[PDB]
Amino acid sequence: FQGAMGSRVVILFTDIEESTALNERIGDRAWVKLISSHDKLVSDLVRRQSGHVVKSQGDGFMVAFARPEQAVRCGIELQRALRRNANREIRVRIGIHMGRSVRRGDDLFGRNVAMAARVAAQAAGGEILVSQPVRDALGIRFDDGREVELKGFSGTYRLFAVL
Amino acid sequence: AMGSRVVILFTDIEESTALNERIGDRAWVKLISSHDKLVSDLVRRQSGHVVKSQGDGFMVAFARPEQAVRCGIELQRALRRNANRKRHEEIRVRIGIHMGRSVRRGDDLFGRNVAMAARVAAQAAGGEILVSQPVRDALSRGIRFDDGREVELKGFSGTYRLFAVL
Ligand SMILES: C[C@H]1O[C@@H](n2cnc3c(N)ncnc32)C[C@@H]1OP(=O)(O)OP(=O)(O)OP(=O)(O)O
Ligand SMILES: C[C@H]1O[C@@H](n2cnc3c(N)ncnc32)C[C@@H]1OP(=O)(O)OP(=O)(O)OP(=O)(O)O
Ligand SMILES: [Cl-]
Ligand SMILES: [Cl-]
Ligand SMILES: [Mn+2]
Ligand SMILES: [Mn+2]
Repeated sequence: FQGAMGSRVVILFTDIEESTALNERIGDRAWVKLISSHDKLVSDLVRRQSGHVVKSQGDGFMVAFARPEQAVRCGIELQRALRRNANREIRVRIGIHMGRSVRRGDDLFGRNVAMAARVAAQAAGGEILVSQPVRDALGIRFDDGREVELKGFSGTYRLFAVL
Repeated sequence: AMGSRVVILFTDIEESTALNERIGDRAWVKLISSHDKLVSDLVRRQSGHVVKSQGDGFMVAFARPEQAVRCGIELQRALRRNANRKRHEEIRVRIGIHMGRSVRRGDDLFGRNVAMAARVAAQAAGGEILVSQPVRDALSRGIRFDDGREVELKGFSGTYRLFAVL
């Protein structure tokens, strides 16, 4: 479609809950070790689901996938790993959305990138939220969804938690 | 706090999502590409280094607080002058500046002072440059500041006095 800027991509954001407080409690040396380990785990899981880490945001990542099932499986695997590690507790919120986005270098721009970020911002620590398009596109179980408004967007959006 | 002393500046466009929605992706990408070019130019003029882009804003490192503050002043000026001439859609940008030790890892920066700089920027109004007390105090010797405001910052136990550039 000529009027369409940008190509379809699934965008996933992760974000550690209360990372600043954690950093203050454990100190910078321990924080650097922690985020280094976390980066490696996330990187490895993304690679397993054929995604690409676009960038780090300090205590989380922006990630691109071709298919929604890849992004959701990556999220499920990360949450499972964070739970496993805590029984030796970093909590992460994950949001997933899909739509056209504009590529510039390795980065992605446009309203669907913003949407993915707000879906993630809506998620509780330990939760994976996905937008309706992702839910509709998808051995994965979802809740019945919840209506929310997102910062910068008009109207309401139904977001679905992975169960 | 660990690592080498550095000044950290964050920029962030106010309500960029609403703007993107209003003008559409074609216009947004043109705007953000032009904004990136402007910021990159001003950063280079003050010997700074852009660490990363965060969509509608940048994380920038400087050796000296005067460089970071001069950069913020030049940016706010350019943005106001550009908006006044309809050079691009009006954008208002928040700017926060903090200094202290942070850990280098690759080309990124980590630690509580990075988080502090991000929170200082988050407190700034669109069109404002807010700096932490160490930055204000470091410039005590043609840059003027207000009398500061005391604020709580998420994730920090303290109360912190933040100063706007006048
Ligand atoms: C205070 C903000 O600092 C961000 N931050 C830390 N290091 C970096 C970095 N190297 N690059 C970019 N950003 C960085 C992450 C942190 O933002 P939040 O995730 O909003 O803070 P926090 O995790 O404390 O609170 P919540 O996520 O629970 O809201
Ligand atoms: C909704 C979130 O999407 C962020 N965003 C958009 N594109 C990118 C990108 N390529 N890389 C990283 N982040 C991106 C910016 C936006 O976050 P905010 O700046 O908090 O949104 P907004 O400008 O609407 O809110 P305020 O700055 O007014 O709080
Ligand atoms: Cl939101
Ligand atoms: Cl003017
Ligand atoms: Mn966080
Ligand atoms: Mn913004």
